[PDB]
Amino acid sequence: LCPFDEVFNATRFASVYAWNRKRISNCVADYSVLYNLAPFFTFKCYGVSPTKLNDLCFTNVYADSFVIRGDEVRQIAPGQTGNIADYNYKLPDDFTGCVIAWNSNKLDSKVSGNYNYLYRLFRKSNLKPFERDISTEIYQAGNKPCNGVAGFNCYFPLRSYSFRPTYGVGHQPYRVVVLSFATVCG
Amino acid sequence: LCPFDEVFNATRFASVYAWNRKRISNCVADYSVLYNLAPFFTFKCYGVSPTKLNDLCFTNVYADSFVIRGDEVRQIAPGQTGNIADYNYKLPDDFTGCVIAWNSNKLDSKVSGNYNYLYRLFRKSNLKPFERDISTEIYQAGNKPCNGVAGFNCYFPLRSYSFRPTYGVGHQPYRVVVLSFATVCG
Amino acid sequence: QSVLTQPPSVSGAPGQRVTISCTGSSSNIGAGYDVHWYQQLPGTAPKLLIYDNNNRPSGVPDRFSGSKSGTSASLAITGLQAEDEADYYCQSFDSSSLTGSRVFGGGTKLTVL
Amino acid sequence: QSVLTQPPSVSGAPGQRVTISCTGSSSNIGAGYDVHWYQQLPGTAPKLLIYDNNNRPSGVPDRFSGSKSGTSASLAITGLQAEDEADYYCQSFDSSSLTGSRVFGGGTKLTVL
Amino acid sequence: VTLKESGPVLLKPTETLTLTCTVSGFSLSNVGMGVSWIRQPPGKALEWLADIFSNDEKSYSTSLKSRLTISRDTSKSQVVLSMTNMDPVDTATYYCARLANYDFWSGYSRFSAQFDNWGQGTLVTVSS
Amino acid sequence: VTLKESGPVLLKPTETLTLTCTVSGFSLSNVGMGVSWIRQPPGKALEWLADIFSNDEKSYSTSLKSRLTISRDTSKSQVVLSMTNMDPVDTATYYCARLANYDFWSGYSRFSAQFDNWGQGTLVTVSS
Ligand SMILES: *[C@@H]1O[C@H](CO)[C@@H](O)[C@H](O)[C@H]1NC(C)=O
Ligand SMILES: *[C@@H]1O[C@H](CO)[C@@H](O)[C@H](O)[C@H]1NC(C)=O
Repeated sequence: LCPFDEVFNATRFASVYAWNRKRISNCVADYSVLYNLAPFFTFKCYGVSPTKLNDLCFTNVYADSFVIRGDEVRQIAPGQTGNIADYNYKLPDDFTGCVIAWNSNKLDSKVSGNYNYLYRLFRKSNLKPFERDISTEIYQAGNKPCNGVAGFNCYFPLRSYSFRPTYGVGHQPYRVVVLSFATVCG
Repeated sequence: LCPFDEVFNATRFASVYAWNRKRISNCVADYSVLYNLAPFFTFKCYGVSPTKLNDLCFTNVYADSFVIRGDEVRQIAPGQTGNIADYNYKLPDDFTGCVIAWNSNKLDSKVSGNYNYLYRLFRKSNLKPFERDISTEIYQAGNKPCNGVAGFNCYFPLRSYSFRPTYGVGHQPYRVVVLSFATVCG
Repeated sequence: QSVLTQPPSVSGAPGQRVTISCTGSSSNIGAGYDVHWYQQLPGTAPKLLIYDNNNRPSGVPDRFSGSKSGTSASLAITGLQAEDEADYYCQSFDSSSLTGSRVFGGGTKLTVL
Repeated sequence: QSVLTQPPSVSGAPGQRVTISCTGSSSNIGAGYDVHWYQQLPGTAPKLLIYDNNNRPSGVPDRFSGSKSGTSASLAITGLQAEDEADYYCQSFDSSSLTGSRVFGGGTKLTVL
Repeated sequence: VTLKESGPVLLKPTETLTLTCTVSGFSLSNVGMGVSWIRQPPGKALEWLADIFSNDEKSYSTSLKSRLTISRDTSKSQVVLSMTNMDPVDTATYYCARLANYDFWSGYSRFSAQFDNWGQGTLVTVSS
Repeated sequence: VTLKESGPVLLKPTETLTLTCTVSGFSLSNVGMGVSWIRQPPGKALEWLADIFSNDEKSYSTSLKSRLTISRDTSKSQVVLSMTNMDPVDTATYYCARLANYDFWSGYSRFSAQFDNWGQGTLVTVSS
């Protein structure tokens, strides 16, 4: 078929500031069985209809995967504004694909706190759609030049999630898969 | 008299991982009025008594100042274990001085979150008494090595406080002055 | 008591605009969660009136409109007829719990003078 | 209900050891705050019994002792005399509020068989 | 789409309530929709109680989580709610509602799901 | 050290209660100690109510912060507690205690302060 188990059933998901990007091509994809049979927490499509994705074909399909906060799933959508939207993962206002999310508190959460997941907290400007920043350098707050080390008005851009099983659904980790849409047909 | 306004009334305090250290010498210090009239949240002396500090005097006096979490003042004491004790500021088991702390939610707290203050979260081993770690470099978790950048099992050692006025007394900032004890006679 | 707060009741003359507000906490409405509005005529089960911020189901007249701003949301009725005399309930998803929660407003009684 | 919880009643024979437990939340006892124990004889005001973990005020007999471990603390009485038949209350500071709070236990009734 | 609750009942205090909701027009195994329970005391505001979905994840009111218990069975499309230690204050009209997303042609989202369909409700009275 | 509350008082429901503590043996201006109020329903557990210190810093029970109000007067050494909208369930013995640190020769800490001294208490009765 097409490798969706490599995306939805991967052992480790990337951080939102370093979200993964896999090109999907040269396969037949049965989106209908995925939509009706797989019980996700969220399956929202903006440019297309989930129940009729099989009759269209596209030149390529991109699947982006990352882990975000529970109430932070709201801003994975066109036209949204927030820390994830501006600094981590901006989605185009004319987005045509689908957004899929499911709770992963059983895998990405630890009693001591899972510090493996980070999110960009400070940036000079908002991201363009579908652009990511891997580089982490000290961010200048205020007006004093920075010497390249954390200090008074100099911050480390990446703030870490600290997922714990008792955080509540608001802060529990959520694994998000974003599909962006004639080598791929249903 | 003695420079105690420069320590207790300083405009800005240092982070706990980079606590200040001011030598107090060649002065006459009247600790009695400081204890009796100044309304601190905490004034605890271990090797001495606060009401009879004036009749004693010492070769030198050290004053250490830093900002910590509200419930994190518990471990500023001899024989204590905790994040500050093991990784940020270790106090000797035979400590003879006094510890002074007061709430500073009116100064160190911001609506957007005061990322101005950091605390060491990861380290290879517990600190020696009265020793501090200024250098920040990525901490290796697990057994895979570190290339010098943050990643899956590589963490930035410094975790930032996010003081906000609605955090509660447990998380509100506390300014702590630690005094260590014949050039300074009462 | 209810997590979301509404004025107990509102009044207005026929043909005059009437607005009903809803306020939330740092969670739910403050966390970006959508606000839905329901209408409960006397002796009747509640009926969905606004299924998302400024989104209106079929069969609901266009004189009903809504908006969201920060930790607050409001329902606006342009006209005012005889049938606009029911209770209007604010509703949103609250994320300050282990499995999540859904919180209703206090309920606003609309009366036509 | 009280934030700290205690067994409602404990019993023991004269001259035998008796232990009363007290557990807390992630805050208060779980946050490292000290635990204090009080004694309330019938028709009398409470009296301080253990002013800090394993610390004892003057006049309180040596047979009373206390300890703290994680989110729980306990009071241990080595002997058991006639006067050890009062209510014992667990107490600690709770920091899960803007100005702080002080939380009492549910109270344990001790009886001598 | 039609949801119907069981008939009204009268219970003694400290008893255990059991309510059954029968659904039609949709299958409980559909991932995009779930079933929830809401109660309305006479002359007061609505109160959400419980929530169940297509694959047996369950949600309860935080203050009433211990007393409540919900279950489903896809064989005859029924959802059962049970409340233990019923108090006289708990007398109210109990509604069975479908937690489904309007604008379903755009998919579904459990955060923004709303009670788009409601039952006629049943009246539960707790008294001596 | 001696703390004495006001005499017992009977009040109608919804009324406003006012209780006063007179302290001796120590000054409220001392930074090392404060005064707190605790209530105990007949045959029930203790409940901390309010707290006031030397520099007029004040703390209240979270669930009763709206109804409570405390004040002090150093010139005549009394602390006044006032509760609004009294309910019949609020009838209880109200205790007045000193929030001071035992082991005072080592200093003081407001986190570890304990009710080292207690008053004899007063009985407040709320009924029609
Ligand atoms: C992932 O694993 C589950 C395990 O039950 C399986 O049902 C599913 O088909 C797999 N693939 C996807 C895309 O979920
Ligand atoms: C700091 O400033 C306050 C302002 O009232 C003053 O009372 C105090 O003496 C100063 N010095 C110290 C050490 O607190």
